Amino acid sequence: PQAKYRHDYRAPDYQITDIDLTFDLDAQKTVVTAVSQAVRHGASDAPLRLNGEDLKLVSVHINDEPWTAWKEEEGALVISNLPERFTLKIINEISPAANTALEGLYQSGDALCTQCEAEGFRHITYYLDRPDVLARFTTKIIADKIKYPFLLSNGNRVAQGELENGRHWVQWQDPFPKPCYLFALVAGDFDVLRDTFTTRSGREVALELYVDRGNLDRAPWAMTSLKNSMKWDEERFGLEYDLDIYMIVAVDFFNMGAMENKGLNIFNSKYVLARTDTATDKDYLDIERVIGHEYFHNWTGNRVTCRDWFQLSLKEGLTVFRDQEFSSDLGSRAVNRINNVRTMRGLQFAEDASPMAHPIRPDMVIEMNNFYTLTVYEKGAEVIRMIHTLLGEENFQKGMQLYFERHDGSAATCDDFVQAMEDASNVDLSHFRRWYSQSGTPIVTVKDDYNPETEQYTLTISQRTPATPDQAEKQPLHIPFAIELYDNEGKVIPLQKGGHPVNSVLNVTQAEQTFVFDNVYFQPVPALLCEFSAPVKLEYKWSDQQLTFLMRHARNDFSRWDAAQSLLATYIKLNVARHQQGQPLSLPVHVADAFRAVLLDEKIDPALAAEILTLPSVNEMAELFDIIDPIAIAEVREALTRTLATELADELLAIYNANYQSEYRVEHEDIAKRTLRNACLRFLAFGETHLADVLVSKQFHEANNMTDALAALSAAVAAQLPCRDALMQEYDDKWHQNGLVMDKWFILQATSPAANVLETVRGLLQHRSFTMSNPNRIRSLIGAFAGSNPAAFHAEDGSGYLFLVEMLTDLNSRNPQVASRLIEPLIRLKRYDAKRQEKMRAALEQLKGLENLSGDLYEKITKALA
Ligand code: NA
Ligand code: NA
Ligand SMILES: [Zn+2]
Repeated sequence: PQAKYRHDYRAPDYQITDIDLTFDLDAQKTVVTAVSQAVRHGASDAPLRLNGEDLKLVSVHINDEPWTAWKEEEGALVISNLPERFTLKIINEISPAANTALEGLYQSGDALCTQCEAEGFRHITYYLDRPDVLARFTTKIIADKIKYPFLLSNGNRVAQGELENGRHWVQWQDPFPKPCYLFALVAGDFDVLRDTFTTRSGREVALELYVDRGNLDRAPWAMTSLKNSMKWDEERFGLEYDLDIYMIVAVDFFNMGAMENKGLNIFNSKYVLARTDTATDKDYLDIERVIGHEYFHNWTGNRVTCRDWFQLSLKEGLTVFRDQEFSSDLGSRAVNRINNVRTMRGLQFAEDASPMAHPIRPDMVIEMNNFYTLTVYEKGAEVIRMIHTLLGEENFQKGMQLYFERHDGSAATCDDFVQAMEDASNVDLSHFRRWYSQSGTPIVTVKDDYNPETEQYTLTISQRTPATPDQAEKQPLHIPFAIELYDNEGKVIPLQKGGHPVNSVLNVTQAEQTFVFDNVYFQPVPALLCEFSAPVKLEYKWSDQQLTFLMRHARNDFSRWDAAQSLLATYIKLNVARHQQGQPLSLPVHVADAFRAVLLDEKIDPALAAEILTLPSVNEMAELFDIIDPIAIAEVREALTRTLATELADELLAIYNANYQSEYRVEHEDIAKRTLRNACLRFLAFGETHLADVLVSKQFHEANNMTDALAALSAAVAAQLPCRDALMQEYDDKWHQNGLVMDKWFILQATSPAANVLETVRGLLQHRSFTMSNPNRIRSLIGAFAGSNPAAFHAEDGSGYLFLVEMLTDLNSRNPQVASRLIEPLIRLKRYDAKRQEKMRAALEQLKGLENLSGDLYEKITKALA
């Protein structure tokens, strides 16, 4: 297929202002009637080009006159000789049961539901499928009453009828103009959890949460989380819901996580259903994060939408930012920041070095569903967070207000948003805008000098962005670079220049610059890039002692964690080198002492201690190398864990027992203690083998909740403990009837350190709880194997690569979106050694030759092979 370019955006030749949809629903054959009110803005000789994919066109009318001046082309219906204003009427057929891709109107179990973002509405009827076309929708739905007792669409339900032959109908009307991507429709049978929420200004909102029959007992957390989201948006952003009714439907077959369709969010049931015996703390916090995210989209995405898809980050970065602020307000800000920074450096940096690298605002897109990315979302959010960092909360809030005042009811661009922040705040963001147009990870180098004569500290900070596959020309960014200076007793030294205060966020705007601070009364240990103030790799020659100093004294929790990460990074590299030469782990005692100090600091938040005692993941430490040796990294993570487990066995078991809790609560203090406790258990599982088998076996049989059961089952697999197969068998036997719970188990299989893991994963393709048609099962088994087991995926014999090729050969035909998610590990080939490159390259070449190669794979495969 063929690329679209951001610089080619033009306002459309036509607008639609109102559309009236009728659906005569049936899974085999749905008939859609679509009456649209349209207007020509372009030249009269310019036809109306309607997108449509896999539609059967039954008829076309223009002001009620059967139209003869039209034709069908590659994925469009083109209509000529139109007046300036007219009513378009289209009747077409689609087939939901055939729709395995889950784009458009498909079937999720017995239910019918939709997914329209980015360009799925065109799989439902011929339309102007692009988000700068906003219209008022009215949606009539007709269906078999026994099979589809609930019939849902956006807005308010405004009519209702029965018919002969056991069929009934409902009609919905949504007063707010929207682009078609936000359209949704659900038909099916559900248990419904109903509650209400009263807004800050008194508006009462009905809340309805639709789940499969039987699951009303895993719903209340999601409902609570929705309410918390609604309250928080009021408190922090001053934003209230704008309709009478908030529906959420939880379906099992879903490609995204969840989707912000106006007043009728549709969710992967993974990000709704929770019970203490089925869901972990991390699940609960995820459901919270995702429910909030779709809710915050009501303003940042719906009330103001995107002019074109290249502007995706206008809504995703800002809505991710909003979900992060919500989680951090209600829980631990530091733990939140830490985890978000682990994601940026672990996963996102890799993408920004890959064939798939793009700016948060892409300039070129072949298939748009390939741009729902770590970059657009997470880096997007970091870019928003830099704006916040430059402006401060009061000014950032004024920008939000101006953004809405200007663009409420319309579609906007990244630049529009950046301008609202500029105009409202008076901070100049012209240079800052470069963050939107430039790909890749900047590298910020820092050199320092202390001068005891003058009591001056000098930072020489310089920056470069290396070239990326997608751009050859790079330039300096506007980098907000936050610092704190610590004196010898751990107290902050004030930042001054010429005896006037100086702001602790430094504007690093040039390729190289020098900052000088006065009255530095003692040689400082610096905290640099404080709270990851910009998404950059930092290069500074730390001594280990500076790093341990920060772990004990730094005032910002995040810096303590981050210093520990920098400390470990040196020894991860050292030990990967040692591994390559057949040597055992080397690890100085002072390093171990530093981590002992954290464990027995009784004034440190247990959640912080827990993150500090969580080792970088294999992906996070792969970022430290040019060539990745994934076997070495895995083997090194294992060894480093054993070593600490031996070195700190007594403290670890003490803290493990100290944070035992008889009550289970989903409350931030309790989650912290359970997180620390289970981090301690993870180490002990890599220690004395009998004690391990006992603790891990006992915890598994004696929880209480899924957080503690999985933490133990998971150590049993990681450390290959004697009790493992039995625990894995209990779990299967209990939980097999339940996919969302089985997903955890598949992930564990797929990420097993054991020897024949691939052979196992293959066989699990036949497991009772696995199915190739459910994106969740695919992501847990196959996706976890390829993405999170790089020691087995990258076996020297190329067997992991061919396994993926098999799976992709299937999924390219079945579900291109899921397939594109799965291919990502294979297009990282240039970070591996030559032998691995050749084989990976070979596998991409095999997939490049598939009949009916999907656009989604195509785009990634050609970039990887270029
Ligand atoms: Na319009
Ligand atoms: Na907080
Ligand atoms: Zn979003």
